[PDB]
Amino acid sequence: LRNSHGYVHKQRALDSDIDLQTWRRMRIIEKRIDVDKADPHRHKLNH
Amino acid sequence: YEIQPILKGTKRDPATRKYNRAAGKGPFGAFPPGYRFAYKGTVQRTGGTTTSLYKGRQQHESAVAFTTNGAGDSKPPKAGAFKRRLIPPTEFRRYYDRGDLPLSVAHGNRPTIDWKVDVERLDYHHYLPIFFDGIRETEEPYMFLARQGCLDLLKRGGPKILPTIPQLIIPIKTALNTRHPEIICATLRILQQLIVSGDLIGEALVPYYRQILPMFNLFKSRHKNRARGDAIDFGQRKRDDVGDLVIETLQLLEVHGGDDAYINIKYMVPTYESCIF
Amino acid sequence: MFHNSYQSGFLSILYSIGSRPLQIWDTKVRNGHVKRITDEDIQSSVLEVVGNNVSTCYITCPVDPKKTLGIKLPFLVMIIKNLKRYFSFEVTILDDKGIRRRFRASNYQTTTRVKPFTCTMPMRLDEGWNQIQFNLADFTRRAYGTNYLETLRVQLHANCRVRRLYFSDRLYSEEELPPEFKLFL
Amino acid sequence: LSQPVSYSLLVLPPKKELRKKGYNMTDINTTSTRVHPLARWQTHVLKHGATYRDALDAVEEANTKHWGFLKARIQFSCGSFESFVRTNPNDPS
Amino acid sequence: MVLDPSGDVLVGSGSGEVALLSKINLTILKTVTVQGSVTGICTVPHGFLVGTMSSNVYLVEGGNFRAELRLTCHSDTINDVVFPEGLSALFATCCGPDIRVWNAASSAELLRIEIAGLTCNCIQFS
Amino acid sequence: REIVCVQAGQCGNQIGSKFWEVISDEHGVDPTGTYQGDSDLQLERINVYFDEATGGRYVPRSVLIDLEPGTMDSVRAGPYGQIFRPDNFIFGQSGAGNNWAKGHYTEGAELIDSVLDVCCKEAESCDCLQGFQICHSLGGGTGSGMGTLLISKLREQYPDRIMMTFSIIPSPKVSDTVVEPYNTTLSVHQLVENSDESMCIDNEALYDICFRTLKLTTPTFGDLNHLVSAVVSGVTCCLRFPGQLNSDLRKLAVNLVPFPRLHFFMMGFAPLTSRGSQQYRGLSVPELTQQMFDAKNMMQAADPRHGRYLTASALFRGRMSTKEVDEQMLNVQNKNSSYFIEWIPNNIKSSVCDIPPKGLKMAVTFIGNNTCIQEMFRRVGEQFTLMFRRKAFLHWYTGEGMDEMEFTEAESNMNDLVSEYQQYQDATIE
Amino acid sequence: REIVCVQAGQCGNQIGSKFWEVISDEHGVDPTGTYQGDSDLQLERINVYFDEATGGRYVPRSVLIDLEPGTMDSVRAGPYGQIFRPDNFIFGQSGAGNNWAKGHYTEGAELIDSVLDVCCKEAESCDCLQGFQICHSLGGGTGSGMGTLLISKLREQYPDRIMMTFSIIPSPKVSDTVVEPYNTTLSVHQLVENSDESMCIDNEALYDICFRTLKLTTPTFGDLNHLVSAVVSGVTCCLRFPGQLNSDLRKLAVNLVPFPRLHFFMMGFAPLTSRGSQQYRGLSVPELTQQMFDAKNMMQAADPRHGRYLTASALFRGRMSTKEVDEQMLNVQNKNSSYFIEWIPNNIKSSVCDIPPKGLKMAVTFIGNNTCIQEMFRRVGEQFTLMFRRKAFLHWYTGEGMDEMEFTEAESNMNDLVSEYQQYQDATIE
Ligand SMILES: Nc1nc2c(ncn2[C@@H]2O[C@H](COP(=O)(O)OP(=O)(O)O)[C@@H](O)[C@H]2O)c(=O)[nH]1
Ligand SMILES: Nc1nc2c(ncn2[C@@H]2O[C@H](COP(=O)(O)OP(=O)(O)O)[C@@H](O)[C@H]2O)c(=O)[nH]1
Repeated sequence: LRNSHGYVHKQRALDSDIDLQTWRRMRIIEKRIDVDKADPHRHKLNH
Repeated sequence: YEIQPILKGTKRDPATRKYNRAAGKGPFGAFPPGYRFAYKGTVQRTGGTTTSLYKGRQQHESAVAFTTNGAGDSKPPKAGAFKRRLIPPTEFRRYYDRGDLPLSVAHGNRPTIDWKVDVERLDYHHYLPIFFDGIRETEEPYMFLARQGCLDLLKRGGPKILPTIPQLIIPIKTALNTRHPEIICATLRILQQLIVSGDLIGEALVPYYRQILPMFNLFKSRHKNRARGDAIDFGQRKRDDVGDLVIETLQLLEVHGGDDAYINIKYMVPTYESCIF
Repeated sequence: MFHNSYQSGFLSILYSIGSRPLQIWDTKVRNGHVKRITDEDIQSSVLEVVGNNVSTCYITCPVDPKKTLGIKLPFLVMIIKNLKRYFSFEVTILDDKGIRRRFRASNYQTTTRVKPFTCTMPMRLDEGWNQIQFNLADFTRRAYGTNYLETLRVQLHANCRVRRLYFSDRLYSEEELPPEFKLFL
Repeated sequence: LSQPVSYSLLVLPPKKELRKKGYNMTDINTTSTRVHPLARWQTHVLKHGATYRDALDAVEEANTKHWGFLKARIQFSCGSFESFVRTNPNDPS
Repeated sequence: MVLDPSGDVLVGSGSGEVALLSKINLTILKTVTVQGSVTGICTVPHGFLVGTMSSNVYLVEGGNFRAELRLTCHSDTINDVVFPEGLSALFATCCGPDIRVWNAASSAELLRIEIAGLTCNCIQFS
Repeated sequence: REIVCVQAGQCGNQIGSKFWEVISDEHGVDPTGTYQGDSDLQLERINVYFDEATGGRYVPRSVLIDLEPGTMDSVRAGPYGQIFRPDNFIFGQSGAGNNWAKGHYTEGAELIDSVLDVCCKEAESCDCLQGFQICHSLGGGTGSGMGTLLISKLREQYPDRIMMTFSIIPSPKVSDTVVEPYNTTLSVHQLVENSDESMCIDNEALYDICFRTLKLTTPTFGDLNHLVSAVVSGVTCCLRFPGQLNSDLRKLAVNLVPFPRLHFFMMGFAPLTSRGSQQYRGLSVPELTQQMFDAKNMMQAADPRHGRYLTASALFRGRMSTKEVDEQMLNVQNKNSSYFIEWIPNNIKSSVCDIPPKGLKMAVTFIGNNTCIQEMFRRVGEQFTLMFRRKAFLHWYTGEGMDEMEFTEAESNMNDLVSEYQQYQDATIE
Repeated sequence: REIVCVQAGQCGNQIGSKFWEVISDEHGVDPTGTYQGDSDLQLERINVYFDEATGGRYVPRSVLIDLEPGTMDSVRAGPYGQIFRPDNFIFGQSGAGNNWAKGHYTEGAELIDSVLDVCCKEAESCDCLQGFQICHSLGGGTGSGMGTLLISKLREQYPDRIMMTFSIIPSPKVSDTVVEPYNTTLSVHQLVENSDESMCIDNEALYDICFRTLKLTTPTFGDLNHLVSAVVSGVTCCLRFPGQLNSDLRKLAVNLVPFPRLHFFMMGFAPLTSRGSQQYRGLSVPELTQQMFDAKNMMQAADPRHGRYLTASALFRGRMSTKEVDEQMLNVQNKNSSYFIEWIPNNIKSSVCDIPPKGLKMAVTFIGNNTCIQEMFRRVGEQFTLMFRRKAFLHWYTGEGMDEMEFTEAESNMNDLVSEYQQYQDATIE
């Protein structure tokens, strides 16, 4: 449910047990409790 | 009704009884056997009269050391680094009571040990560790006999003292661990006597700083000089100051130790300063 | 303080013998102690200033920080025994240009440094008992190029045994000193 | 029967601050029941073993502690209280 | 030497200090200092009374041993008494090294002059 | 300005469950704890009853205490039970047995330190603390004993706050427990010293509310506890919403209590009306005032016609003019002047709040201080004297350890309270 | 700056297996050795623990030593076991017999040369060598004896590098082995001379962590080894990821150890919390600090309330503010000031790292140097003195060849360690 840098992804996780409402809850909570407006290590992610 | 005298610091002290359980007996051994919820009124009636000048009196009870409210005025218990400890039993007492020792006390204004056999022929391997084991005693006549015999044996010994050094470390360490300041002073004085009594002894004691010197660190700051400022102390003759004794003993150990005693002493006591370089 | 006194020959303000040796001195002692003890080498009473921190434990003169000694004699002589440890002392003087200057000597200094307020210098002590003769006028002339008028503060730091501190108007030989000033082994 | 539980104190600010704000040092004595505009109430908690005697001792200690003090109040657990005042203002004892 | 109702012993010293000693091991529990050598200890249901050689009588409370003074008297031959010119509410007396001024209506005293080691003989008002 | 609630015993826990349902509904909190409300006005004062948890969640500032967990297990299993913080449930291992001495002395002192620890943890977390609110019955065992124990401890620890209680009291006609007079007398003795303001409810009065006013065919304890939850949430409504004339628990106490022992009040709530009748009467301030003073709508067995009002307070919810409120309170005081104590020039305080409860156009809650409460205490004291002369069931209480002097003191103090009410009822200017 | 790991004995091999699972997961290495990670930050410091093989594969710089191959066959069969280089498994042909003297003198000197050859081959391959890391138990036989032998040899060959150990120590309540006091005393004697830093863990503390905090119904050694792998991987985190305030093993040693013998530390790890409770409390710096200092969560039997802190260290992982860290560590130091040694003005060092452990938003590991460790050594010395005075099992050790004087030396050295701790606890400013 999280990447290496500790963020909560964007899209639905495959075979996830939680519903969409709790996913939106977790996303908004994590955006509330962040200390910076963006990840300072975005450029080092690969896919 | 009954009265209880203070009875402290006197001829009859129960303090000296708890330590060294073997003491207290006569010249011979022990004698043969045969010789609810009561009402207390209305304490408070403040209801209906609340006001801002009131504030809480109870404020719960006690405090936990690492809770949210805090530790309050609580303090941890003392470890007792300076608390006096029990004196282990000594081989000197057994050998003296049994009757194998060739010395006896000669009374007088300056006490002196009368020796029934010439000292130079004694087997120091058997005797020197036994006498150092008697330094720990705190009851007459064991104290004077043991310590004066130690001094006499060291003074007249000669070249045979040197191989005895490995056997003397345990009595030296056990004397210092008792945390009795007078025993510490006697041990330090005898150590000062031992260091210079012969040759190549200081170099032999360098590997054994790991066992002796730990007790030096604890007592290097204790001082009896309670006089204020420039007042002189008239009890200097007794040499009962622990700190001066331990400092001068450390300096003597450095001087007679040899090439690399300083690093070992520095590793044992941290606040030391070199006396040579 | 000594401004209105008679100042000629020898003027001494410290002496271990007496009812109140530290009468005109103030003590600032932490992690240390000061006391009067009998010395083994010379068999007489001496003062001892010993502490774990050199800077913290010291004795000053005069007691009130706003007072000045006002002594015009050029030389300062000390009687100090070295204990193979750290030791330092200070003297504050006044020149004819009206500037208060300090002279600090310590046995662990490496290089001499001269500044408009301070001149730090190394100092070495021989084994046993030592007498240190200090020339304020020569040091002032050599350091600042300015004449010397008076001293107005004396300090002493741990660790060192002391018997007497006195001023003199010139150097004296061993036999020219009065008996009470000369030390005997 | 009842025992004291707290004591209340009314004090004035220090003399230099009172002069800085602009209020006169004198003319504090008056026959009216009203108080100075800068007098503040503070309260303290007594311990369990406290009685009338040591509470009064604490009040006297507060009286001799600092300048700018004429009012006192000792509160009991029954809700009652009594007041202590200086007979002569700006004069202790 | 006077015993309290509880059983403890009171003491009085020549320096003027009053202490309370325990009946078990004779250790100090409470102490008060008053002026004058203590000669006489009394017992009252709410406190104690202490009398001194300088004719001072104090009243102390057994709760926590605080002292207050209610008596002032001379202790030697009184030499002279005078009145001021035109005033009668107060008068001055001399005795030993002391000069005192009393209030005639209430028998109180508010003044004292002491020169130790001397004797006053005659006093007059300007 | 936040209140902390305590619920004790079976009655207290059951009433509390309905109260927290009503409060969660008014602020739009889902039983999962998620905010689902429909106006910002709901959120901006949510702190008054809820504490804020980190994520999407809210937690209620309440301590639950009981001696056997059966009630707690039933409420925790209920539909809103999840909202409560698990650490807030404090319980023992054996019941109070409806005995005051057991509840006060043996298991009370065993639990009370853990209850005080939870109450202190909750209190010291507040940025500014308002009074405590406690619900319990007086006839029970753990409710009476541990409630009054905790009240006494909180009054020692927080003497400057307000202490408010809601309390259930024995009906005059049928007992629910054989030993009610002892437990009631001892609890009233404790309360009159400790409490600042106390409201009393008879289950018999709620039965008469249900049968006469709402004409319910098959009422259940959920309805009685809903009526109670309605009045309790109504008294505090002005604390937590805007209005034209704000009011506060301390200001209510200052206006209601003339003397510190006279702090026992009657309660009522007005827009009660049967499903058949609502077509016959539109809401208006005169109608609310008429229901407000009708003894049919009052939650105690004593009737106002045998006593006099010292003071009363009315809190109005809804959009309304101040002129009709003021003039209605004047007209009621003028028309019924013999029932109002004459040495007070105006007995009624009014307050107005803009936001009514959902689905009602307007509402008022009524609090009344009337001397007719003395007859209830007189009846309880009579039954106590009847039981004590014969030492009725006394061995249980004496076997736990109580001194009989406690019983004689509590009876004497309550008897002096009835006498004091009777003297002020018949007082005159002269 | 690369570390070489050594795992010795059964406990060491199992903890090592769980550690290398945790580390391979954190850097996204498949158990086949293929990199499958999702950020460059994972790759850029892989050298610290891994050596590079030619194709996909990476190999971990670790030596496994044991006297009977049963454990090695179990770890090779484990889920990450395949990753280990076959030549790195060193084993003998007969067991340690749970005897320290046997493990140190007879099979130790027989095997040690092949272990030293492997350790040198691994060390001399590094471009710059950082400290060694060793895992073993002190109560066992080959773990204690051969581990301390190898430590002494490595300290002879690399005296300027760092030597770090994690060590398992006997519980105060139940023994797993009868001869534990001898093996523990001799091992502590070896460690206090040879080691730079030694961490001690009680299995009893891990059981209490699991049962009270995690509420596991049936915990297993896999859970205990996960807790250990968590702290072990936390200490090294600043070596291998970026951060706002970098830290290093040497900087930890320099700030934690006031004097060279006082290098034994207690451990804890903070964000432990049950799945049921997690919904009620979000992670934040106050919560982590409060849990971090609660003695319930600390991994030693000694309790801080009986001692005083000389120094402490906290390593934080995650994106977080420095202000909150500084003000919390100040507030904790101020409120409990009697439990902190007064001749050091601030006892706690902080450090902050950007990259948390996978699946946690934030974490902290705590290292503490506390005098209450003296109680453990005193207890071990007591049990040793009870056995030695009676020669309880000494003939086994003497038959291997040990002189009795070694036991008295080791006892004396531990007793002096206890005395030194006691003296520094009661020191004062004067
Ligand atoms: N109104 C109301 N009264 C109740 C409720 N539950 C119990 N009671 C009453 O409270 C009294 C019993 O007290 P109880 O709560 O059992 O005391 P406890 O055993 O100490 O908890 C009886 O008069 C019951 O009728 C309830 O939910 N609502
Ligand atoms: N924490 C932990 N302790 C263990 C583990 N395996 C064994 N122990 C403990 O270590 C001690 C046994 O030592 P052992 O490793 O068998 O010594 P060896 O025979 O020399 O390898 C006992 O106290 C066991 O409880 C493990 O996986 N984790």
